[PDB]
Amino acid sequence: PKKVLTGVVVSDKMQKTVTVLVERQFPHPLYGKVIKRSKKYLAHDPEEKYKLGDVVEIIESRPISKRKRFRVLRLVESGRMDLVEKYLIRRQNYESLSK
Amino acid sequence: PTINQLVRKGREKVRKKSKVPALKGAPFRRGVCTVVRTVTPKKPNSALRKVAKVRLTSGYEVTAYIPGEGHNLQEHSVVLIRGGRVKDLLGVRYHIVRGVYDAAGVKDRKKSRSKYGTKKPKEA
Amino acid sequence: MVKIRLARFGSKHNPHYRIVVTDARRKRDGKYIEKIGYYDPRKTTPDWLKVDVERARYWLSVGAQPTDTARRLLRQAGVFRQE
Amino acid sequence: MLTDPIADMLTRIRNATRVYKESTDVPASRFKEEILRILAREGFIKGYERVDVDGKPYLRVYLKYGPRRQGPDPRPEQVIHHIRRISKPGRRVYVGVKEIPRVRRGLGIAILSTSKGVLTDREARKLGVGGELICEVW
Amino acid sequence: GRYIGPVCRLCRREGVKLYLKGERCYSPKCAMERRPYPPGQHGQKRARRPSDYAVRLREKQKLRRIYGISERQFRNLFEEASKKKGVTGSVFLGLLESRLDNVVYRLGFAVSRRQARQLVRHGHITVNGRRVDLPSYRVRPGDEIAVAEKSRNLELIRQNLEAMKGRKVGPWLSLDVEGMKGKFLRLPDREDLALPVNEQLVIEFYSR
RNA sequence: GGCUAAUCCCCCAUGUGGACCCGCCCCUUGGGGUGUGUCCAAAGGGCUUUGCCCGCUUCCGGAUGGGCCCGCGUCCCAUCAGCUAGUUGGUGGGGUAAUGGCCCACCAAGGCGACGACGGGUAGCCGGUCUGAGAGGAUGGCCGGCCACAGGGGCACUGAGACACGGGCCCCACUCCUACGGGAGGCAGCAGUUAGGAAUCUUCCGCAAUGGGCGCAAGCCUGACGGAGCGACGCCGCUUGGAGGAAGAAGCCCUUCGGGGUGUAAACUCCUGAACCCGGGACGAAACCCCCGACGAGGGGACUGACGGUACCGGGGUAAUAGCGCCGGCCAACUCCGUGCCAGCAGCCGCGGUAAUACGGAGGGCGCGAGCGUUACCCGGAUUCACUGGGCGUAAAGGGCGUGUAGGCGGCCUGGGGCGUCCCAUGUGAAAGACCACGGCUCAACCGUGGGGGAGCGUGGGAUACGCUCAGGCUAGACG
RNA sequence: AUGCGCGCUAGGUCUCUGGGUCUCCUGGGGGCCGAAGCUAACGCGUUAAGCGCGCCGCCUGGGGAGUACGGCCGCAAGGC
Ligand SMILES: [Mg+2]
Ligand SMILES: [Mg+2]
Ligand SMILES: [Mg+2]
Ligand SMILES: [Mg+2]
Ligand SMILES: [Mg+2]
Ligand SMILES: [Mg+2]
Ligand SMILES: [Mg+2]
Ligand SMILES: [Mg+2]
Ligand SMILES: [Mg+2]
Ligand SMILES: [Mg+2]
Ligand SMILES: [Mg+2]
Ligand SMILES: [Mg+2]
Ligand SMILES: [Mg+2]
Ligand SMILES: [Mg+2]
Ligand SMILES: [Mg+2]
Ligand SMILES: [Mg+2]
Ligand SMILES: [Mg+2]
Ligand SMILES: [Mg+2]
Ligand SMILES: [Mg+2]
Ligand SMILES: [Mg+2]
Ligand SMILES: [Mg+2]
Ligand SMILES: [Mg+2]
Ligand SMILES: [Mg+2]
Ligand SMILES: [Mg+2]
Ligand SMILES: [Mg+2]
Ligand SMILES: [Mg+2]
Ligand SMILES: [Mg+2]
Ligand SMILES: [Mg+2]
Ligand SMILES: [Mg+2]
Ligand SMILES: [Mg+2]
Ligand SMILES: [Mg+2]
Ligand SMILES: [Mg+2]
Ligand SMILES: [Mg+2]
Ligand SMILES: [Mg+2]
Ligand SMILES: [Mg+2]
Ligand SMILES: [Mg+2]
Ligand SMILES: [Mg+2]
Ligand SMILES: [Mg+2]
Ligand SMILES: [Mg+2]
Ligand SMILES: [Mg+2]
Ligand SMILES: [Mg+2]
Ligand SMILES: [Mg+2]
Ligand SMILES: [Mg+2]
Ligand SMILES: [Mg+2]
Ligand SMILES: [Mg+2]
Ligand SMILES: [Mg+2]
Ligand SMILES: [Mg+2]
Ligand SMILES: [Mg+2]
Ligand SMILES: [Mg+2]
Ligand SMILES: [Mg+2]
Ligand SMILES: [Mg+2]
Ligand SMILES: [Mg+2]
Ligand SMILES: [Mg+2]
Ligand SMILES: [Mg+2]
Ligand SMILES: [Mg+2]
Ligand SMILES: [Mg+2]
Ligand SMILES: [Mg+2]
Ligand SMILES: [Mg+2]
Ligand SMILES: [Mg+2]
Ligand SMILES: [Mg+2]
Ligand SMILES: [Mg+2]
Ligand SMILES: [Mg+2]
Ligand SMILES: [Mg+2]
Ligand SMILES: [Mg+2]
Ligand SMILES: [Mg+2]
Ligand SMILES: [Mg+2]
Ligand SMILES: [Mg+2]
Ligand SMILES: [Mg+2]
Ligand SMILES: [Mg+2]
Ligand SMILES: [Mg+2]
Ligand SMILES: [Mg+2]
Ligand SMILES: [Mg+2]
Ligand SMILES: [Mg+2]
Ligand SMILES: [Mg+2]
Ligand SMILES: [Mg+2]
Ligand SMILES: [Mg+2]
Ligand SMILES: [Mg+2]
Ligand SMILES: [Mg+2]
Ligand SMILES: [Mg+2]
Ligand SMILES: [Mg+2]
Ligand SMILES: [Mg+2]
Ligand SMILES: [Mg+2]
Ligand SMILES: [Mg+2]
Ligand SMILES: [Mg+2]
Ligand SMILES: [Mg+2]
Ligand SMILES: [Mg+2]
Ligand SMILES: [Mg+2]
Ligand SMILES: [Mg+2]
Ligand SMILES: [Mg+2]
Ligand SMILES: [Mg+2]
Ligand SMILES: [Mg+2]
Ligand SMILES: [Mg+2]
Ligand SMILES: [Mg+2]
Ligand SMILES: [Mg+2]
Ligand SMILES: [Mg+2]
Ligand SMILES: [Mg+2]
Ligand SMILES: [Mg+2]
Ligand SMILES: [Mg+2]
Ligand SMILES: [Mg+2]
Ligand SMILES: [Mg+2]
Ligand SMILES: [Mg+2]
Ligand SMILES: [Mg+2]
Ligand SMILES: [Mg+2]
Ligand SMILES: [Mg+2]
Ligand SMILES: [Mg+2]
Ligand SMILES: [Mg+2]
Ligand SMILES: [Mg+2]
Ligand SMILES: [Mg+2]
Ligand SMILES: [Mg+2]
Ligand SMILES: [Mg+2]
Ligand SMILES: [Mg+2]
Ligand SMILES: [Mg+2]
Ligand SMILES: [Mg+2]
Ligand SMILES: [Mg+2]
Ligand SMILES: [Mg+2]
Ligand SMILES: [Zn+2]
Repeated sequence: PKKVLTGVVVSDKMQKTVTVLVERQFPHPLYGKVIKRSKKYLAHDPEEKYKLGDVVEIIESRPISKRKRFRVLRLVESGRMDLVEKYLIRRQNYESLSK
Repeated sequence: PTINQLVRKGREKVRKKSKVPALKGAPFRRGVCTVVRTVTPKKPNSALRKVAKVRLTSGYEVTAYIPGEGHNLQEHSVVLIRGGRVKDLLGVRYHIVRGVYDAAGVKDRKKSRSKYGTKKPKEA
Repeated sequence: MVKIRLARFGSKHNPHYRIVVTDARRKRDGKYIEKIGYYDPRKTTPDWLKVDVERARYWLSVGAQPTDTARRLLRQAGVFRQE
Repeated sequence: MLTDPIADMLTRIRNATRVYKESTDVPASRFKEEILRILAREGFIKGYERVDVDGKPYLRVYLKYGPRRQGPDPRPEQVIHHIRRISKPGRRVYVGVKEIPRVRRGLGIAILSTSKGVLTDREARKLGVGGELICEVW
Repeated sequence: GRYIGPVCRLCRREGVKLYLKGERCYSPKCAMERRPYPPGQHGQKRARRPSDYAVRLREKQKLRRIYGISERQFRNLFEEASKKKGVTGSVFLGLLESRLDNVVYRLGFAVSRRQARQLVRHGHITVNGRRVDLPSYRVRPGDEIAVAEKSRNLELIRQNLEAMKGRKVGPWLSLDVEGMKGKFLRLPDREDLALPVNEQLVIEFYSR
């Protein structure tokens, strides 16, 4: 089966491309708690269809670029921008913690 | 430690340090003596103990104890190193293997002969 | 080219052979597509050869080739008999 | 805030019994009502009823104890010698039907919560289903 | 090779009689009459209570010493019986009593257990008609232990057998006296067995 | 510079079919069909030559082998915190079997990072192994799978397939040849030599077996392989005798001078018969080939051994190797003598400066036994990194205090969803190993046959308590 | 030498401070004895060191040493 994942598109800036964001819960292999990790998938938007804070399915594909292996299947939920403000701010925090 | 705390940091699996750089990892190492001394044990005992400083095949240099009663070791002898320390002699982590290369088994010792390198006594 | 032959599974002086399908290019004794029988030379057992034709037939169908020894064993067990 | 509520019922009971109270009020929910149904049925508590306390509804659990004793310390043997939570918030436990535990060699239970319901151990094993393992008791 | 040397000594050491001597380890010479005390000079001297270790030890000692086994074989046999399904002490004893040489003793072809080893070794012993010279051989019940037709006539063999007239043999066997063959019908049991040994002690010895 | 053959190279021909641009239908990423238009095939050889075999060409399919891609898993240091220029995406392009910054031009300015990016250190990874009650720790030698390298670095060519260990070009180090110009090499293939090291084998036999290349075969090749040699390196089996035999010979040890000890141990009596010497003597091996039938099937039917005159069978036959550690407690085993803070022992506690069960011998004892000790290393013990399974008033351990970001965690009721969770089904979990069962070598070690298990992940179906989520209520928390 | 939050588990006694029907009861704070329980002991004990759940900080033999090197901060002192 070609794999599908679901995410929120956290940034669009790229020509013809959106970056989606996919969480996975899963139990931890020793401590056993359920832990929740995420990954950014670079996914191929041919039409500039999908916008920021849109929640989409991503599907394994024939490679588009380096780093772009996935295309955007369909729109699940339109406009949850909290998720975005989250990722946005998680990254706004790197601004601290250095020198 | 909570469990959140245990995932986000998690236990520290403790290393250890090898009480013997005969090293290379090896089980014995060949060396050549420098000084062959006679030394003064730490506080609780009293004695005179025979040890040799030794250059190793490892580019390494240590004092090594000479087990057994009598020994033939001069400053240019070649010798095999055993490892194991003596509690009461400051600085010595390694023993000497009698019967091997130059250090020769104790004359006349009839008893623990695997150690001390001596052969078996002849019989009539 | 895919083949049907003997691989050596016994011990020293005590051979036993797995009659197996594999590519000729693989080693004698390593991974093989399927085990279709066994052979015992010293014949130390009532059952020293076993086959399961229908399988061996299937392979010959798609064109693996036997050894001479393998084919010997096979026909012996009657892959080939058309009566 | 009550943080694990079920653990707090289990605890309201634990404390109650060690001081040998006749009854105890624990604040109320369907899931706790279930947890109790099993206790009652299993012999740990006498039973329980729901009550309204300044309008906020509770449940009196009513506790069982052994008979009185001899020599020093007459205090009757405990019926729930212990009761302990298992899946707690923030570390959760789930068990496939083939991991469901044998409690004190069977002389006690383990409440499992399942897709099929809230059950004891013999209950699920013979029912054939797994779940989130709430606690154990002897 | 196994322990070659004064035996009635170990009779003395385990303080009990494990006859490894055959005849006369019946007739009152085994020295366990009038010298039951242990070997050496202190054998006469008083005994200090045994560490729990020592206890375990010398009971396993008896169990082995009786059979003349090496420890290597012994302990391998044991762990082998730990694995085997069901109660280990009994299982074990079964596996020991199953030893060919032992069976040839039990069946009364030889006087000692050890003389009997010699017997297997030179293969005056046959099993189901095929000769076997291996004292470590595992007899599975239903097997039939015969003296070997060649040596049937040997002075020593009919010697034992003549004194073996009418004597009963242990119930997991059967014998034919004049025909020298006899069959091993079952693995024997704890009760089915003499043995002057607590086996559970031995298990505890391999606990550690 | 000249000669000539071909299954070597080239041009027309035929087009079953196929390639390609453009149209159309279906399909849905470049899958399939289709219609015109252009382009593309081939080699002959052997026979008993009128017919067969060995080949050749285009195409469709099968099969086995692989290329590339994705989810997830995969050591240490945060005293490594920022990293990034083909770097991130885009059009068009080159390359390839094929997607791709794989490469190029041009355009945009992105991409990654405390969920550890960048950096440094170590490291082939896995099946499995060892250890552990388990969870887990440790490891990856031999056997199997995959990777990578073939003196160091770069690069292509040939080809179905390589960027190629016994192919090639170039730079570099080293060795050897050198008419001083210039050349020749590449055991991390089997043996072997040298060095280094604590240490690691024969410059053997053989193509008989199995496998592989070429060949119509006959056959040739094969340091794959199958054997033998070497070394207690490990595992398993086996011998150094059995029964009798003293109220217990001498010697050696201690004595309370009565004796206790070694100890049935020996001597000797009887019996068996390791080694060893004659005689037979293998399976491993029926195909390829041979004839019948039609070169099928089927049927018959002869050659073919390295190991080896070894295994084994039958025959005769001799009492025929014992060593090592330990004996103060942990720990099974005790006494005199000798030494006198010495000589020494020692894993930890710690012995020895006069009566030492600790040192050095002897007698006796315990443990193992063709072994037994030592050292190194790993797990264990060690619940001493505590998931199972620890702690923090005084023992090590609560941050000087707060605000609050990420993050973790979340009252009561109802309903939708079914992401976690659970169950069923099935796919996968190669073989070896591991467990069980019978079996094969006299047993075992070793081997074979069969069985069963299995976390995890793919797929389909189902459950809805708890967890999540979406929608709606509540007021016991919180705020007003 | 006792991180914050919540629920739960005899009393007694002194006291500060609101409300009450003000022998007293009822909230909120400070002490002392002491159920159960905990604790190596001392002690703790509704102002837990009890019973629980959540989250953060921290520990892992003594000395070398809060030293060395690195980094960060600071005018220096010297801090983390
Ligand atoms: Mg955009
Ligand atoms: Mg692109
Ligand atoms: Mg930044
Ligand atoms: Mg291959
Ligand atoms: Mg009711
Ligand atoms: Mg648990
Ligand atoms: Mg058992
Ligand atoms: Mg059982
Ligand atoms: Mg019976
Ligand atoms: Mg054990
Ligand atoms: Mg020319
Ligand atoms: Mg051509
Ligand atoms: Mg043409
Ligand atoms: Mg056509
Ligand atoms: Mg088309
Ligand atoms: Mg032509
Ligand atoms: Mg094809
Ligand atoms: Mg294919
Ligand atoms: Mg593929
Ligand atoms: Mg494939
Ligand atoms: Mg990863
Ligand atoms: Mg590693
Ligand atoms: Mg540093
Ligand atoms: Mg660049
Ligand atoms: Mg492109
Ligand atoms: Mg190419
Ligand atoms: Mg991440
Ligand atoms: Mg490694
Ligand atoms: Mg490396
Ligand atoms: Mg295991
Ligand atoms: Mg194990
Ligand atoms: Mg590893
Ligand atoms: Mg591992
Ligand atoms: Mg490897
Ligand atoms: Mg390998
Ligand atoms: Mg692979
Ligand atoms: Mg290279
Ligand atoms: Mg080299
Ligand atoms: Mg190279
Ligand atoms: Mg090519
Ligand atoms: Mg080719
Ligand atoms: Mg290529
Ligand atoms: Mg290469
Ligand atoms: Mg080469
Ligand atoms: Mg060249
Ligand atoms: Mg050297
Ligand atoms: Mg070899
Ligand atoms: Mg061959
Ligand atoms: Mg061949
Ligand atoms: Mg021909
Ligand atoms: Mg050749
Ligand atoms: Mg070989
Ligand atoms: Mg052995
Ligand atoms: Mg005798
Ligand atoms: Mg005497
Ligand atoms: Mg005497
Ligand atoms: Mg004779
Ligand atoms: Mg043959
Ligand atoms: Mg034959
Ligand atoms: Mg034939
Ligand atoms: Mg041939
Ligand atoms: Mg013909
Ligand atoms: Mg035929
Ligand atoms: Mg034939
Ligand atoms: Mg021969
Ligand atoms: Mg003979
Ligand atoms: Mg003799
Ligand atoms: Mg002792
Ligand atoms: Mg000693
Ligand atoms: Mg003196
Ligand atoms: Mg003295
Ligand atoms: Mg003294
Ligand atoms: Mg002494
Ligand atoms: Mg000692
Ligand atoms: Mg001594
Ligand atoms: Mg002795
Ligand atoms: Mg050893
Ligand atoms: Mg350890
Ligand atoms: Mg552990
Ligand atoms: Mg443990
Ligand atoms: Mg814990
Ligand atoms: Mg666990
Ligand atoms: Mg602790
Ligand atoms: Mg203090
Ligand atoms: Mg402190
Ligand atoms: Mg402090
Ligand atoms: Mg504080
Ligand atoms: Mg938050
Ligand atoms: Mg809730
Ligand atoms: Mg689901
Ligand atoms: Mg399955
Ligand atoms: Mg398997
Ligand atoms: Mg195998
Ligand atoms: Mg058998
Ligand atoms: Mg096996
Ligand atoms: Mg499913
Ligand atoms: Mg529902
Ligand atoms: Mg619901
Ligand atoms: Mg709401
Ligand atoms: Mg705390
Ligand atoms: Mg008070
Ligand atoms: Mg008032
Ligand atoms: Mg108060
Ligand atoms: Mg205050
Ligand atoms: Mg009390
Ligand atoms: Mg406590
Ligand atoms: Mg108090
Ligand atoms: Mg509290
Ligand atoms: Mg330290
Ligand atoms: Mg320190
Ligand atoms: Mg300071
Ligand atoms: Mg500094
Ligand atoms: Mg400054
Ligand atoms: Mg200061
Ligand atoms: Mg300064
Ligand atoms: Zn006796």
